[PDB]
Amino acid sequence: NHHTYAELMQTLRFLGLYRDEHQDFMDEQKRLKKLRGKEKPKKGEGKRA
Amino acid sequence: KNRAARVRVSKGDKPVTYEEAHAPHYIAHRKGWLSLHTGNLDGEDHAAERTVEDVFLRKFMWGTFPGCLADQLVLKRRGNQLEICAVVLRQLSPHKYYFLVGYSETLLSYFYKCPVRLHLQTVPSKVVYKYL
Amino acid sequence: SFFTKLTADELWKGALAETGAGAKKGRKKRKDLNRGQIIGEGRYGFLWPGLNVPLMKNGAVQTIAQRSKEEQEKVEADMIQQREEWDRKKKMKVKRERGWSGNSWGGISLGPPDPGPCGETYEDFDTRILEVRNVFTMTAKEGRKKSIRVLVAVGNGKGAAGFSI
Amino acid sequence: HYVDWRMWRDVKRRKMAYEYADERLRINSLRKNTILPKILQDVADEEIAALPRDSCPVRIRNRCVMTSRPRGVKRRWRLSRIVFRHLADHGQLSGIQRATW
Amino acid sequence: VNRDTTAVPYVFQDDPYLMPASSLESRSFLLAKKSGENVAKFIINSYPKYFQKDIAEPHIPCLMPEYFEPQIKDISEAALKERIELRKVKASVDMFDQLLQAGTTVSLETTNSLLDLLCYYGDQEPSTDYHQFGVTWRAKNNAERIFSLMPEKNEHSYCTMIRGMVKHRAYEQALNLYTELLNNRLHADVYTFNALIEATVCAINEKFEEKWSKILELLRHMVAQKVKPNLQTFNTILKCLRRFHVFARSPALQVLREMKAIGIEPSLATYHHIIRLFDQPGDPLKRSSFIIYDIMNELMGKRFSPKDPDDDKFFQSAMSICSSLRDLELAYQVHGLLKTGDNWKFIGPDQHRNFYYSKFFDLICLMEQIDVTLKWYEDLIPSAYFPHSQTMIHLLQALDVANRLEVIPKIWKDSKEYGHTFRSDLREEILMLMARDKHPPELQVAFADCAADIKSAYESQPIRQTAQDWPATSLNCIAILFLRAGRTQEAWKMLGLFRKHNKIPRSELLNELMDSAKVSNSPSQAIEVVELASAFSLPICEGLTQRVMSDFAINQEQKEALSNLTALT
Amino acid sequence: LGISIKVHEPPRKIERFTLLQSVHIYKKHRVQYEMRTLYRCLELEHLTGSTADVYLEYIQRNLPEGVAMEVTKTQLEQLPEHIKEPIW
Amino acid sequence: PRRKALPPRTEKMAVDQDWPSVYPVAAPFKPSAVPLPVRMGYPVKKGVPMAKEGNLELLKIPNFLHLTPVAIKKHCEALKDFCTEWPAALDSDEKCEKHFPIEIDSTDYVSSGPSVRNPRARVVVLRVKLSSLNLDDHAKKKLIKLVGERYCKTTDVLTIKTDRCPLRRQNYDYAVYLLTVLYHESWNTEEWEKSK
Amino acid sequence: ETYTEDFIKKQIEEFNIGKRHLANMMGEDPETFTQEDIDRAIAYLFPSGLFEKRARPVMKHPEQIFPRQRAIQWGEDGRPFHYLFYTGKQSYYSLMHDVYGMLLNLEKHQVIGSRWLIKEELEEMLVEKLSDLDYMQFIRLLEKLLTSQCGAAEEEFVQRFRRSVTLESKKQLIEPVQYDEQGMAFSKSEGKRKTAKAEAIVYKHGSGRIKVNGIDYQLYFPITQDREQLMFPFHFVDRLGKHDVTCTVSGGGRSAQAGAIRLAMAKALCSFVTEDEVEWMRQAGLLTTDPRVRERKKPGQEGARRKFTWKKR
RNA sequence: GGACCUGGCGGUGCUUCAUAUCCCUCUAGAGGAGCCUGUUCUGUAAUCGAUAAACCCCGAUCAACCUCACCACCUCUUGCUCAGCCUAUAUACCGCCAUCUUCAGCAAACCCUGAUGAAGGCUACAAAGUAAGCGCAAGUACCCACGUAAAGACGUUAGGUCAAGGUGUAGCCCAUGAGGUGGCAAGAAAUGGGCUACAUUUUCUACCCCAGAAAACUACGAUAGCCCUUAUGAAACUUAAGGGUCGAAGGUGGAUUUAGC
Ligand SMILES: [K+]
Ligand SMILES: [K+]
Ligand SMILES: [K+]
Ligand SMILES: [K+]
Ligand SMILES: [K+]
Ligand SMILES: [K+]
Ligand SMILES: [Mg+2]
Ligand SMILES: [Mg+2]
Ligand SMILES: [Mg+2]
Ligand SMILES: [Mg+2]
Ligand SMILES: [Mg+2]
Ligand SMILES: [Mg+2]
Ligand SMILES: [Mg+2]
Ligand SMILES: [Mg+2]
Ligand SMILES: [Mg+2]
Ligand SMILES: [Mg+2]
Ligand SMILES: [Mg+2]
Ligand SMILES: [Mg+2]
Ligand SMILES: [Mg+2]
Ligand SMILES: [Mg+2]
Ligand SMILES: [Mg+2]
Ligand SMILES: [Mg+2]
Ligand SMILES: [Mg+2]
Ligand SMILES: [Mg+2]
Ligand SMILES: [Mg+2]
Ligand SMILES: [Mg+2]
Repeated sequence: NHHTYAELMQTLRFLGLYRDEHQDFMDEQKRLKKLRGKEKPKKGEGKRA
Repeated sequence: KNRAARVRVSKGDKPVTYEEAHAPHYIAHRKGWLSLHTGNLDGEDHAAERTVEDVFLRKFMWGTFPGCLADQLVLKRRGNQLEICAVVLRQLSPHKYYFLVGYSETLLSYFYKCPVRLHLQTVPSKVVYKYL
Repeated sequence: SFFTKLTADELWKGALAETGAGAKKGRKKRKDLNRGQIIGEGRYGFLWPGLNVPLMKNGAVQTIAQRSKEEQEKVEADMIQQREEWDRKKKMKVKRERGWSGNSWGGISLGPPDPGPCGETYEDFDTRILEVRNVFTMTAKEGRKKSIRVLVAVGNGKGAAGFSI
Repeated sequence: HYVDWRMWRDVKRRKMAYEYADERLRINSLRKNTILPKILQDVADEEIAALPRDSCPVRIRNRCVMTSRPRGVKRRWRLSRIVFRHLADHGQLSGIQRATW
Repeated sequence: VNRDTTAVPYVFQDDPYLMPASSLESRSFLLAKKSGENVAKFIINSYPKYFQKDIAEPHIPCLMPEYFEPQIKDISEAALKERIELRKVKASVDMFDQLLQAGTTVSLETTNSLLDLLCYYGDQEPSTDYHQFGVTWRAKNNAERIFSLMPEKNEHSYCTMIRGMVKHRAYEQALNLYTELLNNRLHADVYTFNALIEATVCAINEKFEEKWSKILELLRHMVAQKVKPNLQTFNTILKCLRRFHVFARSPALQVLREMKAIGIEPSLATYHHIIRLFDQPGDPLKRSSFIIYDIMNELMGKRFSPKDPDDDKFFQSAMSICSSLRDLELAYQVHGLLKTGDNWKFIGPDQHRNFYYSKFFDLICLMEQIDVTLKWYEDLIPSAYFPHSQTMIHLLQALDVANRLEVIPKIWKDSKEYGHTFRSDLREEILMLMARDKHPPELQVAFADCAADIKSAYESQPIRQTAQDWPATSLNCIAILFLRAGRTQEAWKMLGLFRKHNKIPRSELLNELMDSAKVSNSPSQAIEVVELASAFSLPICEGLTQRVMSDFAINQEQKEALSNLTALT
Repeated sequence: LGISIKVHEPPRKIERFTLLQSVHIYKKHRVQYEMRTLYRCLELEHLTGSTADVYLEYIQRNLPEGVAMEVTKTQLEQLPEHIKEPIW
Repeated sequence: PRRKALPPRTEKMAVDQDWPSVYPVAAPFKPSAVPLPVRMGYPVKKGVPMAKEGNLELLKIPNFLHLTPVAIKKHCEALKDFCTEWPAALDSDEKCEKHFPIEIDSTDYVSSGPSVRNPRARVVVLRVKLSSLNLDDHAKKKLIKLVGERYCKTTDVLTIKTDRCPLRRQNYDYAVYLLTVLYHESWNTEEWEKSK
Repeated sequence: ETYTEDFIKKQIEEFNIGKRHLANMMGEDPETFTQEDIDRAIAYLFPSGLFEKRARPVMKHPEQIFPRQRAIQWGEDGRPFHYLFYTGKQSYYSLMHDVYGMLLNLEKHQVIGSRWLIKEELEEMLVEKLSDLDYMQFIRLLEKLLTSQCGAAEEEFVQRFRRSVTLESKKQLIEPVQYDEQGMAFSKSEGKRKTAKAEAIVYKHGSGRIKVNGIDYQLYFPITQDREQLMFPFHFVDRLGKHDVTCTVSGGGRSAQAGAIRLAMAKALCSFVTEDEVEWMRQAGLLTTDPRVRERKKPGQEGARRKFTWKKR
């Protein structure tokens, strides 16, 4: 059950009991992309409108 | 050239443990297995289920004791008991180790519906077998 | 999926691309993301007795508690400030005493020679660079190989001086 | 949170195949014999053909449970050859070793 | 298998870094582990859907999530009974009010089951994972409100109200309610009388004769209503007479003989209350002697079962008297009774277990031979308990009386391993014994290795945040031990510490420093001794200067130096 | 415990299989793996049910990790009462 | 100051101690509790096998420290009270066959995991020699034709294997039922048998 | 990893204490506890199936574990002890100097079971690293010392460098001669050829009858070549029609079974011929087990040696 | 521009070699026929990748639907996911590998030579080299000490794979994402590998080796075509098996070329 494993470990990370190195890596990459101007658009407000 | 599970030669400054220093062709010759169960014996079942559980336990412990594990886990199964033997460092305070032991043993017992135990052996530093 | 995630070392080794054909014949920096993280601290702001908060308080064992929304905002904001300061220090550049010109090695001091094995010392000697040259040699396999040739001079300012390549 | 959309489609196929297994079995038994009248067997053919497509077990695919690779899978461990080797070559699969003889 | 004496209790992680090194860590390490288990259970019960995949065969009910929420959302009797089983005091009262306002009938058995919940917790919500002095029975509470609105009231209704009042220290109300039960021609149970006996004593403060007359009236009432007393009826009497002490000594023994005759078997709690009653501050030889001697002849070789909540307090009380009487033969009988069968599980919590062994071992060190004392020392510590710093001092005093001082270096090694490295009273005790008298060269060298390690403890204290403090006796002892061991170089260096901390040097230290100088024939050092004693204006200095003049050759500079100290003279 | 026991070693079994070595193409390059199953047979004779329950519980609890057991028990029974004679 | 680890408790052990008390049950190898200078590991050039502290290879081994010859002999002394005595009259296999002509075979499977289930455990095998049954000439001839390959003429043993029921007690009761209906039908004579 | 003498002295103290602990665990007398008992106890307590024995648990005396290290070569004053120190090969050249000096004194005065030690053995007597040419020079100088009229003093020295090259005897082992119920002498032996395994019983006296699995040999082996193999042993020693044989063979094909029977009968027949005749049978290849067995197929090729066709380019 | 150093290259010299190995020699083949299968071309509204040695029954230990990533049409928009993308870039990469390797070399730290230039460093009756470590070796697996496996460094081909999975950079977000229905996957032709044959050392039957028949237009020869039945499946002209019918090319294969001690 991939839903159970992913959801459980996501909850434990928000509870501060599990350190997800991979998720921390993804968060840092996404943070630096905002500062670089490459942010995800809002649904319906894409470059094509 | 083969790559699988080979720490490649460097300038002589890379410390490697005994397990990391042996390529796959030394399994059963100079190094043992990191998990022992009956699933892979002839005529035995549930090898697939034991494998998924092992992969999860290794990721769980890695993120539950961040920066503490000094070596790979040794997973042992006898009957319906699950023993987890880990070699950890001596940086965290003992109180936090006791909290994480009580927490992880209880959480894993309810997750896999079996009595789980965690045996910790502390070392002052990562045991170095050689410098590649 | 939880089973497709990898460790930080694996993720940095791939993203940095320090190894590869592009870095062999002249054909991004790592960041430790576990640096300022405290075991037990999470987004929900729970206070786990014995892990991220003291086990006993006023001689009694604490119970599971959770920081208020306002109190957790301060912790998050304080962690971002701690991150900027740590990063700011790295951007700070040291003031170099330039040599003959701004980008040249000539004239720059290298400090005293290293102390010998038998407790021998050379604190009285200063070292100066006179030339730095990138020499290239052709090899059968790798082709154009890059090396460094340096000329330095040493002296104690009292008549004893020498040079070496 | 499954590996990809293709694994998610196979998850749903295995779920629907499990729910209709008894019904399909009973209808198929009416078709797999020479005892019942043809008039009754022709009606059973139409009945099982009207069941949802994703209830048919031949549409289930044994994919790698960690990477969703549809081929090169070892049934005993339900892992693709690549993932299996990664675990085996690190000594994490009990009793499995390189073979030389 | 028997207990492993080299190991700590099995609950701790068997690892030199994770093993508790003191009685404080022995308590906190277990609380940290229990805290981690509570956090795991909090998560399991908060997110039960993650822990519902059951792969175990046979099924393990004790490894499934728990559901503390009511699942019946209809307003009816069957829905109220669910909130009573879950012990939802507030929801059950609300469900009861709404159910009552609607006009639907609520059975009597269910109304009683609601009083049992309110009367027990006092209209307060029990403790949960996460969402002393004084009376806790509020005037207007849901229990009394529901009790008055109650249409039909039976015996069980009054009983659960009387027991709830006494439990929450509303002794005066419980007695008033017991009068109504009698006026209504009802009969209470033994459990209701047990609470009334506790109220009769704790309601008002009076003399013993007045209280003892009311209790004997309840007991005679209990016989008129054909109610048989149980163990708790007599244990409550003995536990309530602890106030009067001497006045209740003979009456308390009448309760004990009353149990034996009726057929009720005294439990460990029955003798605990008799032990504490006779164990009043004073001279225990008059009575407490033969009371514990007769209680042990009765309990000899008996296996006990849990009958009363206070059964885990006897051994702590029995051992406390053995130390007061200073009777070691009696202490072995108490410890012998603790070792028969499974009696070892009645020793009590950790605080009671450490108190039991502290008194037991401190009595061994005092009254037992040293060869046997060191066998108990190895069997009990750390396997049974971690010693208090005062237990290590009682052990050193036993080695001194036995003339076995070669063990002192071992007691210091063990003291550090038990968390007593920075105890002032302990380091002073060790140094004084080692430096009390002179010993052969072999032993004198061993004491210098220990004094050197103790010196390191004074230097690297955690109080180092504060200015280092060196007791006067410690400095005089550490210095004398270096001289007697031949480490003169180390002794002369320490003389500066006497001036730094301004600590008076001992007369014996100054005299032995001279002997070390006359051996080395160093006049400067000899003057440095006279210079030190001169700073403190000791009378032996003036006489010592005369000794220095005759013993050592005095250079003109040295002679003028002594003249300068003679000028001070 | 006073149980008559014999021991022998049945022939081992080695299961082998082959896998590709590269993630892509390079068909003629494989890696081969194997699983070795070794056996040991303890044969006990003439023991009651109570003795068998104690011995089996003692050695089954002490079964090392990675070792499975298949215990075949041959029980002695008497003829059912209905079979001792023909009906007619 | 940081926490200093205590010295290993092997330094406190006597050479004449009761070892079974140290390792009473199966437990992983603990360097600080095993007073043996044991080493393990393929050594490097001009090196030695790695010491026991932090040695993962010694941790992988299923050790027998809890099953020393001294411990086994003490364990078995306490387990004698649970055993019963085999009948002395049953001295040989031929004597067991005389008094107990039926043999019932069943198998239990011990594996590692959370589930103790194993579908192979339901199988029951019943063996009996026709010489032990009260069969005349006609009945024994008819019984051999009914069972077919379940009978072996060389050994004269009838083997009935049952495994169509979920449980083993059901397959056992069914095996006894089969032996009963086979015995009573062999003694029954039909009219169509005259056409043999 | 340098090891001082104080470190080895501590390792020996631990081994003696641990040796008494191990004897206490196994319930044996600590005084008579030998190294063989230690190895047996360690194998039981720490069972390891690793194929390489050097990687298994071990508890040996420190002198047998740590490598022999050369002591200090100079004192506190810095003066080397040996007068050949500055050559860097004092042990080797000290030996060449002594051998050269003996060859001089002789001038002033005037094989099968042994071999010269190999270079790696000489590097252990000297505790130094040697070159291949350094080893040849030393051997050439010892051989020059044997050719001379070396005395007893010059003979004990050369033997220090001769190692025993024990030559195992090729003499065939003779099977015992047994007797059956009727008192007829016979011998028994076995033979293997490919996957065929045979066991033959050769009677001392007979008429030349051969039974294979209870069948006459010409009925069991209808192919003439197979019968020629059964004739080879008896005909080579001139004993056709003098013995009766009963053999059993299983596995393999017809020719492999005839080969296994040939080897089994030849071995059993050695009990009824003279020692010289047994050596002739050995030199005729009649007593050797044929080691030629099928070779496995390798992955990525068609057969054991056959490769796939190198595709046309 | 002059003179050198290193590497590469030479239809460059001498000397010695390759042990299934470059040539001849030995054995069976490929190249000619049919069929199976991959690829290229062509075709189609209708994937992708490999593609000299080192691609071509290769990713696939495998595609009727599914698989699937393709095409047509229709549908959904916080969407199985604190979204998603088999979108681009293997010339940003990890991971796993090909190749020389059917090799024996790689190399930190030093020392010395060349006037302290790029650079170079051996001669054993020895003349400046010492070298940890890595590889070879040794050990181990299989039936030996043999053989076969396994192993095989540093580097070479920006070699292969973003479509195992992960991932840097860039890009899409009512669509480059998600779902449903139906559909393509053919053969003018060329070519690689394989299978079956051309027969008498053969064909058929009995038997597993002492036999009887067959033997050129009813012989040898299709696993092809056509028809039928059966098996699996919800679904089969389509996939497999069996039977019937049918009885073709092929009569031993040029240049060239593969494998084996
Ligand atoms: K050139
Ligand atoms: K790559
Ligand atoms: K990829
Ligand atoms: K990418
Ligand atoms: K071809
Ligand atoms: K051809
Ligand atoms: Mg390869
Ligand atoms: Mg500038
Ligand atoms: Mg399929
Ligand atoms: Mg072949
Ligand atoms: Mg062709
Ligand atoms: Mg294509
Ligand atoms: Mg392409
Ligand atoms: Mg490409
Ligand atoms: Mg479709
Ligand atoms: Mg399709
Ligand atoms: Mg797409
Ligand atoms: Mg590339
Ligand atoms: Mg070999
Ligand atoms: Mg190979
Ligand atoms: Mg090798
Ligand atoms: Mg490329
Ligand atoms: Mg799309
Ligand atoms: Mg024909
Ligand atoms: Mg056909
Ligand atoms: Mg069908």
